[PDB]
Amino acid sequence: FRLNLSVTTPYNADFDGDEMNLHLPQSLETRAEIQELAMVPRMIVTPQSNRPVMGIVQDTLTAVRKFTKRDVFLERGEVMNLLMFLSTWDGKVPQPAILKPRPLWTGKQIFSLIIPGHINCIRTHSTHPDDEDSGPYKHISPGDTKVVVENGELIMGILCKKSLGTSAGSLVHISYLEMGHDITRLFYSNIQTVINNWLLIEGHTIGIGDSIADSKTYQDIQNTIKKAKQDVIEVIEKAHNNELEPTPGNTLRQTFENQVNRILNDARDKTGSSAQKSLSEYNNFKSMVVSGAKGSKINISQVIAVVGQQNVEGKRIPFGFKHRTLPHFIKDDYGPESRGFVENSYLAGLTPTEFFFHAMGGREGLIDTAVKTAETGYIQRRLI
Amino acid sequence: DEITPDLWQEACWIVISSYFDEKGLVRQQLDSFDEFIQMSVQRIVEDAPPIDLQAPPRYLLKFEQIYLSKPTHWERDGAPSPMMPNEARLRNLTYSAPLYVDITKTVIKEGEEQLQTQHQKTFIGKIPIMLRSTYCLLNGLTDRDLCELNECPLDPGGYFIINGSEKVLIAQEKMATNTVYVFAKKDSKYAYTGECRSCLENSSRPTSTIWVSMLARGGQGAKKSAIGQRIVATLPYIKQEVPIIIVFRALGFVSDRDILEHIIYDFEDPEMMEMVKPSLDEAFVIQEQNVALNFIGSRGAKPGVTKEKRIKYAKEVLQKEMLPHVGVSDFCETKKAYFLGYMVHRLLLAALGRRELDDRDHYGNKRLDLAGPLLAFLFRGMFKNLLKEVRIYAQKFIDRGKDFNLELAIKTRIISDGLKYSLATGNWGDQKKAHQARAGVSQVLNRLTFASTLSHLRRLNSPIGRDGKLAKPRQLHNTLWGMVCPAETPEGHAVGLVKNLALMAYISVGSQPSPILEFLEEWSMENLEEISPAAIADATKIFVNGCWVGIHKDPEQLMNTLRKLRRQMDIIVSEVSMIRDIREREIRIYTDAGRICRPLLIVEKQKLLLKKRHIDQLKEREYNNYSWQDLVASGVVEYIDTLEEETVMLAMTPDDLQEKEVAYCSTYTHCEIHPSMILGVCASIIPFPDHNQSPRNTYQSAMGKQAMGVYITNFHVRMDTLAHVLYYPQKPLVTTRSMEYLRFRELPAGINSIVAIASYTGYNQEDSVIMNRSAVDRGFFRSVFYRSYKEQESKKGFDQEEVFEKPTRETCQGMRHAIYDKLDDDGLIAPGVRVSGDDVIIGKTVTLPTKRDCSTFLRTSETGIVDQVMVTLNQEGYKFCKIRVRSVRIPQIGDKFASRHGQKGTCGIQYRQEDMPFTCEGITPDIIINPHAIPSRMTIGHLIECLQGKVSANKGEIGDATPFNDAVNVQKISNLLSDYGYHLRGNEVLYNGFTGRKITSQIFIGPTYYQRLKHMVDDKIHSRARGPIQILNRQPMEGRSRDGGLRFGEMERDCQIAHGAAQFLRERLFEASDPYQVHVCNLCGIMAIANTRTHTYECRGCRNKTQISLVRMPYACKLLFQELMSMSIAPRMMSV
Amino acid sequence: SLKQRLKGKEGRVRGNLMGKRVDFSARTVITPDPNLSIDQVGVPRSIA
Amino acid sequence: LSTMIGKGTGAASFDEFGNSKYQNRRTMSSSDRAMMNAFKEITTMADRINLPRNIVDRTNNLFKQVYEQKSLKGRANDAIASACLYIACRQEGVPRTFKEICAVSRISKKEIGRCFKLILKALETSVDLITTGDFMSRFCSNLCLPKQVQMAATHIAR
Amino acid sequence: MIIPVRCFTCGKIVGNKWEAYLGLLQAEYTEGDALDALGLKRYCCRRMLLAHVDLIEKLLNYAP
Amino acid sequence: VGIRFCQECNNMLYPKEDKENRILLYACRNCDYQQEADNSCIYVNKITHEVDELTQIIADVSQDPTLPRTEDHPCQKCGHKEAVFFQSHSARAEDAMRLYYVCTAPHCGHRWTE
Amino acid sequence: SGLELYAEWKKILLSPERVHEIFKRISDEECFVLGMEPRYARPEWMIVTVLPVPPLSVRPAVVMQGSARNQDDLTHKLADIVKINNQ
DNA sequence: GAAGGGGGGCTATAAAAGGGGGTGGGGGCTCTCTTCCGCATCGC
Ligand SMILES: [Mg+2]
Ligand SMILES: [Zn+2]
Ligand SMILES: [Zn+2]
Ligand SMILES: [Zn+2]
Ligand SMILES: [Zn+2]
Repeated sequence: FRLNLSVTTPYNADFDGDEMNLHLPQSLETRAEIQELAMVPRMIVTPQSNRPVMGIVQDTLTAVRKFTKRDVFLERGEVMNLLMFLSTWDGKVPQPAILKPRPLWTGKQIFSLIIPGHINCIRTHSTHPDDEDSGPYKHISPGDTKVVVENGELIMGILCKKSLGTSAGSLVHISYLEMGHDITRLFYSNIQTVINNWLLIEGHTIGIGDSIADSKTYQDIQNTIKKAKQDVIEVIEKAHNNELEPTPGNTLRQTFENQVNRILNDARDKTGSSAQKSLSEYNNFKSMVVSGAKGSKINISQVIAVVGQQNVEGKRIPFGFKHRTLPHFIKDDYGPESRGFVENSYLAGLTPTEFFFHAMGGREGLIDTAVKTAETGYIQRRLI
Repeated sequence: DEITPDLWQEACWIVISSYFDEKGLVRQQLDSFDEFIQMSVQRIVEDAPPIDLQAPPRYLLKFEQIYLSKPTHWERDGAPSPMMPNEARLRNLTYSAPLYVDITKTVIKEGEEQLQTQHQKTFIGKIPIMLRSTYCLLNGLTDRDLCELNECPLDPGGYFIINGSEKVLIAQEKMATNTVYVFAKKDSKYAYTGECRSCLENSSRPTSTIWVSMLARGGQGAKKSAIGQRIVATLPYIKQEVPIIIVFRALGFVSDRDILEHIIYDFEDPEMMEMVKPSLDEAFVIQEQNVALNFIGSRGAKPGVTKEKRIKYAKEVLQKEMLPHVGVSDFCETKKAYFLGYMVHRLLLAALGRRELDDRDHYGNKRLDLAGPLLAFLFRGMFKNLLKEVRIYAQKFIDRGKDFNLELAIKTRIISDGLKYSLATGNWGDQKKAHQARAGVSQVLNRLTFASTLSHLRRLNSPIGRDGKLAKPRQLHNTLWGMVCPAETPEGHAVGLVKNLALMAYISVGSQPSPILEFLEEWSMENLEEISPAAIADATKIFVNGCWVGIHKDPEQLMNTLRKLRRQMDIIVSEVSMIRDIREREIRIYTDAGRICRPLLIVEKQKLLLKKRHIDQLKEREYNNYSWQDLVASGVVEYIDTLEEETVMLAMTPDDLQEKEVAYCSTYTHCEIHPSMILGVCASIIPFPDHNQSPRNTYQSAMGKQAMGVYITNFHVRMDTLAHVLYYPQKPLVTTRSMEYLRFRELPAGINSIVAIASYTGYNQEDSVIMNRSAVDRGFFRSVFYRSYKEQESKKGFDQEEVFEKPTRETCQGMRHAIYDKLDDDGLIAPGVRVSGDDVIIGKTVTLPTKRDCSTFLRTSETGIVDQVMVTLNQEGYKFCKIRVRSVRIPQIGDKFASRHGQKGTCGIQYRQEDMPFTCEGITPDIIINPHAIPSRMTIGHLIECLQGKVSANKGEIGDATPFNDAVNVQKISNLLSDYGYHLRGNEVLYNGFTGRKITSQIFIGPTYYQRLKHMVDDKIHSRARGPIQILNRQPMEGRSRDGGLRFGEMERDCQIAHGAAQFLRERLFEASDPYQVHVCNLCGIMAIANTRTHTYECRGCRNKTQISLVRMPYACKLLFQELMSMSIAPRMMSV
Repeated sequence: SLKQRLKGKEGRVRGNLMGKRVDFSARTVITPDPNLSIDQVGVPRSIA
Repeated sequence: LSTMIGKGTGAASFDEFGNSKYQNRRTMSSSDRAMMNAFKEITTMADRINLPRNIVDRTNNLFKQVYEQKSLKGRANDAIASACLYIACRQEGVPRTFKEICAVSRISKKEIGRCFKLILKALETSVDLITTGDFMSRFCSNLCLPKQVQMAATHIAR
Repeated sequence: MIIPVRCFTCGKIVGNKWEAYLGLLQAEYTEGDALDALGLKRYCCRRMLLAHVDLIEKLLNYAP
Repeated sequence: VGIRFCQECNNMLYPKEDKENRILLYACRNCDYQQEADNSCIYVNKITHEVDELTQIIADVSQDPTLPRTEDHPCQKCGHKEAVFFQSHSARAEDAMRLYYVCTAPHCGHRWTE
Repeated sequence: SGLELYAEWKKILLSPERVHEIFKRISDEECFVLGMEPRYARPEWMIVTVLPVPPLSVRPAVVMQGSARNQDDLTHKLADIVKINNQ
């Protein structure tokens, strides 16, 4: 069974072996019911959260973000290829944004043809700075992070999950509220076909090069971790010397864990941000995160900076042995390494203790997934 | 001299190589079975009481010695012959060895004359034999000899062949016996509960559990609150809890000082004394041993008619049913008082907070029941039955005054069928008592891949039921390090419950504690019966297999002596655990089976006892006789169980942790041979597994079990129900050190693929894959699907028989629209004949009481060629035919493919070579995966393997992806790649195949090992359009193989209600499933009798036939109303 | 018994009335097709 | 066809004094009970000399006909079962000697031979005459003689 | 089981190079040198021989 | 606070008063034996139960290889530099992070808290 | 106590026929007060006097492994009921 | 004293006679709701 990529989200479907069922209505009366009530275009906006249930996904979402960048220019031949994949195209080639020295169409120009009707939408790109709205360039965005669709044309802004995903106020949401399901149906397919074929030119990959960082970034990450180790050691000394005053409402043990977890959480955040800054505009990890197609800033930090603290039942790795987590540690070892803080990134690789503690943390997610499927299923049935 | 860090990596893998050269990978299976045959079977027969007959002449029978011959098969003519395992598989025989016993028969005729006759080697049944065990025919055969027998030398054995089915006993995980465990139940009425599961030595009559519990303080009262919490004991065979002090009185300790001396070893401690005061007051009424015994007897299993019977019964329970492991004799009351006091003492420490509560998830507190202990448990029951019927048979003859024939008294079916049935079905115990029989112990060995076969032989089953849900048993406990793979575990209801042994983990087979006890007595250990209770406080208790043997005043010297003996292998065998709890002043020694242990390098004075001379001797492992066992004899490596690991200070590596550095630990006792040994068989094939997110490692361990390859070298001779063989398996370009011992090179399950991580045409999105059509045209991931059909013709009944023949449409009653032309005259299709769906491969006709058709129809989807047609006699002597159909599976759209990092995906499209993107060299990727699969999954090991694979292919060297290896870094791999004229990060400039234009982004491309998974779309595609219906519900059948319909369940029903599609909902649930019509009486809503032929409708009960209404309802609704009517309910359908 | 037949997920009511197996249904693996509309499904000829 | 009551679980299942109030009752017919015991005896004898299940099935069918025909009602069931086992071996082409059948049976050779004659009369059936080659494979295999010696013995007797 | 006739990626013939490849390794050649001697320059073709497992040799041990 | 058993039948002795003498006495239930009471305290209940953990520590813990050892806390008795430190890890304390030191010198099981 | 009713005042086994006789004498008006419609549910009908035997379709025998019918669990149970009541 | 030899009993076949004995076949894991008991309270 072959499916459009957009309907994968409403179905919660993937293509790693998922099987879907087909039911063929056997009469006109039931055939008309499905046609007039249950067709995918009529299902675009869900009443659960008054927003679209399907949007633009992995390749098209990552590519449309690249496509609508300010500096994307298309030659005459490239543009004519894309318009072949625009079913709603009127057949009129728009005047290029640049006429001399060479005729060049921008990506926004071509996307404007995809946008149906004359809808008007205001969105912000994921990387829109907060202080730009208060600055002197509110309506002329230096970063192209302000999305304005006016009269059905994308006049500025980079499109991403925020303006094309399954969120209220999305450009896809406006198309449904304004143009209806049939025109919105074509809007979905036209985005995919046009930008999928442009991605054949621009391309998109992910490799080792996107997991590396500058030696300066590695030193900053190493220094941040080294400082975090000393900070946890200092707190341990205070607790050992009875110099730690319990925070009101918490026991001494709870106070110590809060301080240690706060130190290590901040170190993970500081190392993560340090890794993110080092990433270039060409970085493919960042490309799929800014577009919202896949991954998050935490994934990037884990791959580059540090995996971080491993937790079991919301606590650091417990003393499964007698007062120690593993036979490789001394007893009463409350340092970050003993209790499951992974100071390495995935690229660097985990040490044997980190690998095992990381396996302990991963097992919790697997147990939850098995539990969540049945625990929530019973709730759904009883509610119905 | 000493191993320098520059040579440690080679040195440590020489050690690991020698371990696997000796032990193999199914050693736990084979060693456990060898112990059961060599020792347990003889012990069970010896331990059996002599059979005494008296009804006058007196006959005695004693079973002296056990003999076992080679696995033998008897032809229908009665000629014995050795049974080869391959013959057992083909002819569906059970691989069993005849069992013989020497029986001595002495008769006393009251004439002061004794006649003694011995029946040497009396046949008493057949024992299934584990393959490649000491008693298997393949034992001691060279690899050349195995090939001559059509046996794969790489086949590890460790499984049984029952009715031709390869059966593997899964290690059953259970809480350790004879050990006192204190647990706290939040909800229960007891604040704390100290249990002990006591079992006899050699695992006699099953374990007897005793609970010592402290009542919770929840109860509010002036008397209850003032006294505190009282301790009660839950003895076996007693309905109600018995106060603890009463049990001590029944043992023979009346005075409070005497009882407290067994519970409290230091009266100077007042806190513990106050804890037992409420218990003393509870039993203040009982002040005599006989009164206490009567009190316990009053609650006995059966009511006591008189006091004398009650006292006798109570003494019986305490003597043997209570703490049997402590003692089962009449003089063991003092020993049981001390142990019972220790249980109370342990409970008090838990209540006082002085000792931490025991952890059920700790594997020190766990035992794994392997084939031996499993088989021994069955054999004890069967042998008792054998003697029970021997007594019953001999009783009849001796009663009549005639002597009895000993051979005719023995029923050989008892042991032969009892052993066979338990292994055949997996229901553990008795067929009659299947209600309490443990299920899933025996499983058909998985032969999908060699790695899957190895994994199934090292599987561990948790005691917790799969249906039950509880996170804690499913969690990855700290104590699984080095013992259980932290990654290999199934996904779903069995997460964390089914486990796999770590690579070097070993399960103790068990040994007698007699040599240890004798040495302890010789050493300065004071016996428990000779000391005064006051001396226990300062001394350390000595436990051997959970039995408190005595006390010692110099624990440090004793432990050093014990450790020295075990390292020298003088009196203590290697698998014996010696644990000293310094804080608790206890030394625990364990010798029983089921303890999980792993070999560790011994460290003395921050120095490995392993030196360069050991490595040099191992390097010449052959033509030198130096092996792994010499390392254990030399005392440089020893086995450590989970309990002993708590007391071990262990160094991950010698190169770093032993060396002088910032002072962290200057007292190291042991060292890992290599940290990569924490992984099991399936996780050991993941390259760079320490660069992946942990769930990805778990997913690959599952996927690797489903990867096609060559599951066994002799697959051609085998006729398995399903078998997948890859045309061109390759060994991975990027391998792990551990893979050398999994024989993965010899039986690979994948191909090295040029993989580009690119967004090409949108056909690889959402975990989908683009495959190169031209590469597939060249045999890339081509595989064979072998399916075997077995049919047996059996004659059973007065005139009913089944035969192989071509059923003529006129002669035979039953018939189908299939094609019967392919069948030969003998009713069997011939090899080399193309067969499609709805084709008959076996022509079977059963005589009608003319004859019905039971012919075997080829699977509808299947379209192959008959490969082999084997005909023989099965175990029952009936003519037996197996037909293998061969179908070639070219990778299609929808076939699953995975890397070794949890990145599975179906093929979304196949492009030809010209359509694929190419490098400047003309290289096109065999596979294109979406970049969006990497970021969220964080399978960085996939990217490193691709980079390392590129270097390996260019350099010509198989890359090393062993997890915790500082010698390999991404920067190092990148620098190597630069030397071959490639971008150091594995990117290449690719050209669009459709236009030839350079792609703006450079594509990460390189060799990656992928594996074709068993799941092929053509085996899953299923369509239903008015098929057959089932008899009970008259609804579409179930299953793809039965042309069943898809279920339209409650959730789909609920979904269509929200849609408001009432008519479509009616189609699915009424019109498309089971449309039915009934006639209902109008006066009463009951279904009326309708005769459409006569057009007469009557309602028997209303005496009316004019007003009957036709009602259209689902057949299942009719069945419901009729079923409700069977319960006297009257569902009356009213049309008004 | 009769009671066992009616109760539970696989019982008569929930297993055969609230939900049941149906004719004219098909099942197979799903693969991407960016060239189909969101409201289209690509179907094998064998199922059709 | 019948159902057996299972073991009690709660206190309601047990009588006022221990013993379970719901106890299994012997509802098997005398004819079926005797026939069931004969089949058990037939399988016990067959396992002693390792006879295949197909010969046992033939023996069970033979006993049912003789048991129903009731010409041997005066003879012990074990003797009929032993004689039926002997006949089944002959019918299958793998005869056992009367002594070999007697070794696995409490019934003597004379009584087996007598029941054997009656069963043939009752069933109106016959058994092909035994030849020297019908025993060579079992006798030589039990004596541990090579195939060449077995072939020589088979030729010499024939 | 047996050396593939063609390289899966480019279609170069590699089924006439397994015996030569084995002989070169017998002549103390390194795997990289032996592959170079056979003319397998693209790492797709080097992958074919460098990662091949000749199981047909094991299968010939079993009697037909 | 102390516990006594009668010298006659070695059973638990419980407190009792005599009105004639108005002096605390310990009387055995099943024995009728009586004894003069010298403690005068029937029992003491320690809600805080700040029991000195040093008493609970065993000097043998210095032989544990898994306990950390510090040379910066010399033994106060013998002056040995090396000492082994650990936490109480005892329930009912409601708070425990302080270290308890034990001298590693053999025959000197000195224990202290910093 | 299980499937048996005991009436204690002393203590006797309350037989189903005894309960049947008691229920037979309850008036229709009294039955209505007890929340039982007399025409659709009488208290005495709750006592099994005649046992309904399900149709064959409710308890069908399934054919598997030759022409040997395997009877339904209900059919097996009905055999016990028919035997005991006959006895 | 091991081994071959000789003599005699056993096996089946029919048949009659009469009675004892052998054989086979009947019969006397978590959460929620309901029920029972002890207590303190008033009432008369
Ligand atoms: Mg999926
Ligand atoms: Zn009616
Ligand atoms: Zn090539
Ligand atoms: Zn006393
Ligand atoms: Zn000191």
